[PDB]
Amino acid sequence: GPSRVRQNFHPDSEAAINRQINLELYASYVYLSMAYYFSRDDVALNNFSRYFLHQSREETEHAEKLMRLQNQRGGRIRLQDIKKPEQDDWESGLHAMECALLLEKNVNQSLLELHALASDKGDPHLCDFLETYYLNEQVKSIKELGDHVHNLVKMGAPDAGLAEYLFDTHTLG
Amino acid sequence: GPSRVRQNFHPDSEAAINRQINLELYASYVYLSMAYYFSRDDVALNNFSRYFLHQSREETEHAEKLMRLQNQRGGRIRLQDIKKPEQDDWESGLHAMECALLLEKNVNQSLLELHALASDKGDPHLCDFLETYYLNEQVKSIKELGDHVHNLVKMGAPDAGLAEYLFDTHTLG
Amino acid sequence: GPSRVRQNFHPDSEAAINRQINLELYASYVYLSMAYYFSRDDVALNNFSRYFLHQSREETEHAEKLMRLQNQRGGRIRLQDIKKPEQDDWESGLHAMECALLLEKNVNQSLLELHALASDKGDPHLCDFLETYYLNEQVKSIKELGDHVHNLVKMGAPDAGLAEYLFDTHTLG
Amino acid sequence: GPSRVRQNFHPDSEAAINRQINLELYASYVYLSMAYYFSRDDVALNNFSRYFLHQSREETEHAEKLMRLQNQRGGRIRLQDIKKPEQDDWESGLHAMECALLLEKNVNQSLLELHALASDKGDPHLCDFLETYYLNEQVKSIKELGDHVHNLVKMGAPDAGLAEYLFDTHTLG
Amino acid sequence: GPSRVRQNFHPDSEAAINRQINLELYASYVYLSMAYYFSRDDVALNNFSRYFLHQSREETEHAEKLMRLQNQRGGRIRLQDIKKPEQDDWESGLHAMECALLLEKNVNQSLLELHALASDKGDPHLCDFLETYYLNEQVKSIKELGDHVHNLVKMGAPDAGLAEYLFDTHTLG
Amino acid sequence: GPSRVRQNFHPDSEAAINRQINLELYASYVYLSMAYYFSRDDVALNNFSRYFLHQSREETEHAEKLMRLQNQRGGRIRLQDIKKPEQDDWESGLHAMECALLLEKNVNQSLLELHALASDKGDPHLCDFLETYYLNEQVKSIKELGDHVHNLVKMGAPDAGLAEYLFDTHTLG
Ligand SMILES: [Cl-]
Ligand SMILES: [Cl-]
Ligand SMILES: [Cl-]
Ligand SMILES: [Cl-]
Ligand SMILES: [Cl-]
Ligand SMILES: [Cl-]
Ligand SMILES: [Cl-]
Ligand SMILES: [Cl-]
Ligand SMILES: [Cl-]
Ligand SMILES: [Cl-]
Ligand SMILES: [Cl-]
Ligand SMILES: [Cl-]
Ligand SMILES: [Cl-]
Ligand SMILES: [Cl-]
Ligand SMILES: [Cl-]
Ligand SMILES: [Cl-]
Ligand SMILES: [Cl-]
Ligand SMILES: [Cl-]
Ligand SMILES: [Fe+2]
Ligand SMILES: [Fe+2]
Ligand SMILES: [Fe+2]
Ligand SMILES: [Fe+2]
Ligand SMILES: [Fe+2]
Ligand SMILES: [Fe+2]
Ligand SMILES: [Fe+2]
Ligand SMILES: [Fe+2]
Ligand SMILES: [Fe+2]
Ligand SMILES: [Fe+2]
Ligand SMILES: [Fe+2]
Ligand SMILES: [Fe+2]
Ligand SMILES: [Fe+2]
Ligand SMILES: [Fe+2]
Ligand SMILES: [Fe+2]
Ligand SMILES: [Fe+2]
Ligand SMILES: [Fe+2]
Ligand SMILES: [Fe+2]
Ligand SMILES: [Fe+2]
Ligand SMILES: [Fe+2]
Ligand SMILES: [Fe+2]
Ligand SMILES: [Fe+2]
Ligand SMILES: [Fe+2]
Ligand SMILES: [Fe+2]
Ligand SMILES: [Fe+2]
Ligand SMILES: [Fe+2]
Ligand SMILES: [Fe+2]
Ligand SMILES: [Fe+2]
Ligand SMILES: [Fe+2]
Ligand SMILES: [Fe+2]
Ligand SMILES: [Fe+2]
Ligand SMILES: [Fe+2]
Ligand SMILES: [Fe+2]
Ligand SMILES: [Fe+2]
Ligand SMILES: [Fe+2]
Ligand SMILES: [Fe+2]
Ligand SMILES: [Fe+2]
Ligand SMILES: [Fe+2]
Ligand SMILES: [Fe+2]
Ligand SMILES: [Fe+2]
Ligand SMILES: [Mg+2]
Ligand SMILES: [Mg+2]
Ligand SMILES: [Mg+2]
Ligand SMILES: [Mg+2]
Ligand SMILES: [Mg+2]
Ligand SMILES: [Mg+2]
Ligand SMILES: [Mg+2]
Ligand SMILES: [Mg+2]
Ligand SMILES: [Mg+2]
Ligand SMILES: [Mg+2]
Ligand SMILES: [Mg+2]
Ligand SMILES: [Mg+2]
Repeated sequence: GPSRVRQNFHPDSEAAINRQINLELYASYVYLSMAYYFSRDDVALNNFSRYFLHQSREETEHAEKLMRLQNQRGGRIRLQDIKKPEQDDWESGLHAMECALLLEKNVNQSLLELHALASDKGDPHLCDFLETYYLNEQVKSIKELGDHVHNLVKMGAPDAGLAEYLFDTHTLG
Repeated sequence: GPSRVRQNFHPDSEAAINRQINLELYASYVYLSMAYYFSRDDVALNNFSRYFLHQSREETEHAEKLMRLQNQRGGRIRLQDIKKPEQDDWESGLHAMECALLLEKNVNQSLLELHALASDKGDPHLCDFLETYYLNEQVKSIKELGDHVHNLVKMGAPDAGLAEYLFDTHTLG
Repeated sequence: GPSRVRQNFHPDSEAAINRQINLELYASYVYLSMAYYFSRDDVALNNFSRYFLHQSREETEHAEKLMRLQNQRGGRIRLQDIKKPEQDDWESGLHAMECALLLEKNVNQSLLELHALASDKGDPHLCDFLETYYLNEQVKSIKELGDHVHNLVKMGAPDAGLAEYLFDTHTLG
Repeated sequence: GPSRVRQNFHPDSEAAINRQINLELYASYVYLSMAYYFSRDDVALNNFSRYFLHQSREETEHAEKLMRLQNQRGGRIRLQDIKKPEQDDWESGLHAMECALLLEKNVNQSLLELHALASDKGDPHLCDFLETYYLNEQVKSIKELGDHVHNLVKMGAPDAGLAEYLFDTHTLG
Repeated sequence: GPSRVRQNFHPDSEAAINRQINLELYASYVYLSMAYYFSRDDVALNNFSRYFLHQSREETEHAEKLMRLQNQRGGRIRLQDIKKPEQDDWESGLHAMECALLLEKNVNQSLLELHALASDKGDPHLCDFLETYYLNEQVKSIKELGDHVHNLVKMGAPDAGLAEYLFDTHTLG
Repeated sequence: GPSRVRQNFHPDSEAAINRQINLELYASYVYLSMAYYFSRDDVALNNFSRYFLHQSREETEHAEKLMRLQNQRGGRIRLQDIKKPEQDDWESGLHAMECALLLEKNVNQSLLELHALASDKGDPHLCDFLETYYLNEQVKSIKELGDHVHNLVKMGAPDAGLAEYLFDTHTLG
């Protein structure tokens, strides 16, 4: 007996949404780890910290909107463990930005695969949901991180003593 | 070479704080799961949903304050996987409240063990931190959940058709 | 079957809290008696009256916070008779202040014994409660009464005709 | 040597006023006990709690106005022990309301006896005081408690699971 | 004959409080010296000056609260000479920050010893006072100085010509 | 190599300014000691306390303006120990006022000697500085203390029981 609300919602889509929820919660956790790296006494870049904390909270938002979608369409949320990030020590502001850029591209690829599945299953509601709330958000995020990586590289991060300090106070501040 | 800030901070305390961070993030995840259970089309108790979502966000706050403490004292945050909750289907408003009460008592026991360790290691800063921000918060939470469980039981939840509906709109609304 | 909320709360602590509730209600009654002594036609020191009435209402506050604590921790309030004060006729403003100082020191000693018991029973929540809401309040009260006793003594109370009158209007007014 | 203010004030009236002061303080204590019964984790009817706490504070007001009267007329306040209430466990919202109704009728009977004594002693000031501040207050209180008892009985308290809960939130809230 | 207010206050605690008052006044003097070093014509880092002047005034606050505590508990303040700071010429912004960090750790160690003494003498009021007003303040101060030292080191202070100038205007400004 | 700013500033003036800085810090410490004497439980003259605390803070101001002058003129501040006051127990309000008057006259004599030195060294900037900020301030302070001493003497301090009490509340309040 399916949910009384379910219509045109393929089980494969339901499962792929559960996988995406986990990936968004994972991304939130990565950014939380980065936020607290930058508030270490031996790093102390408070605007890098604030930037990644904000990104962490945005990813939780991305997870919740997918959870809401699952309920709206009559699917059933199935949560899984949230894996720990690949590092606790993120090495530098530049390295954290590079890792965030890679993460965002990986999440983007997942979203594009989800869109292809929704298209294959003739689910225009799901296609529109991804286009409206996810795909452009990802493109903007990737572009912003690319901008930040370029400036940090050009400024001489991480080894040039003034580079991350000045980027912290003038770009992220 | 210890952190330049570290003073009177035992490695066992540092490790126990890392364990507590994981437990608080776990509690956040349990409450997030409960929040979205109550917005299922076949449950649809929107104030139970809002109540647990608020609890979820409070637990993230508890995790972050411990992460901040670790940095302030010169310890190093070590994150671990956040285990999935024990259930996706929380059965009823009463059952969710009972599970939350058990969770809060378990977290409390962990905090009391942490306080005993801090006392044993002569760390009054850590003892005060737990007393100021954690122990009374836990006592208030446990009491509130106890109140809610009692009322739901007396009203005839979960089988009495009006009980969870009326509790949703008059206690949690 | 203990309360569903009870945790780390020793029966000896529960009983000592009941004893403390009675002592706070007793102190409220002593100060109420003093308040109405000072509004006798043959005493007529209206600011001494107001001062002790305020102290009486504060002690009721101290009793209620302990009653709340008992409920929060899952103990059961057990009330006893509130003994009448040792006098109806408090003799003078100076004598009332001296009696209040002795009362406050006695209540303080009780609170210190309660703190020692809570420490012995490894109850940091109860220890913190006493430190946060009781111990400093007592130290401030004892100091204030000491100040008042000194000034009244130096001014020549109770026999110097102007002393209590002027203290009433310039310190307590 | 009587008070310089005393006039037309019989010793029997003075003594009966002292007895009434004790009865009003007793009633305050009964209602304080009831207030904290309703905030137990296994009762948790917060508007019953608030209702009885308010009644407790009103009774203290009734005691103080009699204490003031004693001073105004030149009598001497004589305080006695405040007996503990007959119960700590008040069983149910309905039972507490029934006990409060009985208490109010008993206090009323005492006030009517005091009025009869004042009449016998030709004390119109005391008669007017009781009529102005006590007798109608009692009639209103008894009527209100009667209303509450009737509704709770009709609703099926204490055994009907929704009755006290709904009365708490819709009459007392 | 002890003070009329004194209770549960050991002579060893009284003496240790006098020693702590002197140490706080000493710390105030060190920071005053640093403040005026940075306004020399050949140093001229006005935000380093303002930062240390603020720290100096905070230490006077720490001294006064201990002086107040001594009076509140019935001890007797015993002042001693305030020793001059170890240097008049503080060499650089980085060196001043390093010296301040060492000073704060030394004051912290003193406060931890005072807390251990208060614990040994069963003085929970004094323990709470130190925890409430001193211990967390010290942890925050040490962390802040650690952050500042790290940034100055990374930026290339004191020899890199732009480092202290830019830190002055962007962190301390 | 002198400071790039130094002009018409004799080494003897520089040294005399350092001596004056120490004397102003000493005066601050004397008044701080007096302030806390008057808040003892066995003295308890809160407006004497406030009066001397204000004087203490003014003396710190006098010290800082001389420190600023030293920097402005290109001299080098040389701090010395701040000697403890001659007493901890200041005996009475009258005695404290007499001691403050003597202190102010001594500081005045020092300032007059500094002015004579500045005149001898043809330093009109330093002469003007002392005249503008110090000499009239001292004359006003000495006059005020003289007024206070006279009133306290006439009122019968320290032995007349009402004198210091009434002066506290009507002159210093
Ligand atoms: Cl479907
Ligand atoms: Cl997994
Ligand atoms: Cl489609
Ligand atoms: Cl350590
Ligand atoms: Cl794991
Ligand atoms: Cl400790
Ligand atoms: Cl227990
Ligand atoms: Cl008894
Ligand atoms: Cl403990
Ligand atoms: Cl009469
Ligand atoms: Cl009796
Ligand atoms: Cl009549
Ligand atoms: Cl003692
Ligand atoms: Cl010394
Ligand atoms: Cl202790
Ligand atoms: Cl020169
Ligand atoms: Cl010296
Ligand atoms: Cl000249
Ligand atoms: Fe973003
Ligand atoms: Fe955002
Ligand atoms: Fe995302
Ligand atoms: Fe793993
Ligand atoms: Fe993202
Ligand atoms: Fe984004
Ligand atoms: Fe909560
Ligand atoms: Fe909240
Ligand atoms: Fe928590
Ligand atoms: Fe698992
Ligand atoms: Fe919790
Ligand atoms: Fe403690
Ligand atoms: Fe909570
Ligand atoms: Fe008070
Ligand atoms: Fe108050
Ligand atoms: Fe009290
Ligand atoms: Fe008795
Ligand atoms: Fe008290
Ligand atoms: Fe505390
Ligand atoms: Fe008090
Ligand atoms: Fe009423
Ligand atoms: Fe009312
Ligand atoms: Fe009444
Ligand atoms: Fe009895
Ligand atoms: Fe009544
Ligand atoms: Fe009549
Ligand atoms: Fe009438
Ligand atoms: Fe009433
Ligand atoms: Fe500071
Ligand atoms: Fe500050
Ligand atoms: Fe300090
Ligand atoms: Fe020396
Ligand atoms: Fe400090
Ligand atoms: Fe600080
Ligand atoms: Fe002045
Ligand atoms: Fe001033
Ligand atoms: Fe001066
Ligand atoms: Fe000396
Ligand atoms: Fe002066
Ligand atoms: Fe002055
Ligand atoms: Mg995955
Ligand atoms: Mg931050
Ligand atoms: Mg764990
Ligand atoms: Mg909702
Ligand atoms: Mg007792
Ligand atoms: Mg009055
Ligand atoms: Mg009776
Ligand atoms: Mg309540
Ligand atoms: Mg020392
Ligand atoms: Mg400046
Ligand atoms: Mg000198
Ligand atoms: Mg004061």
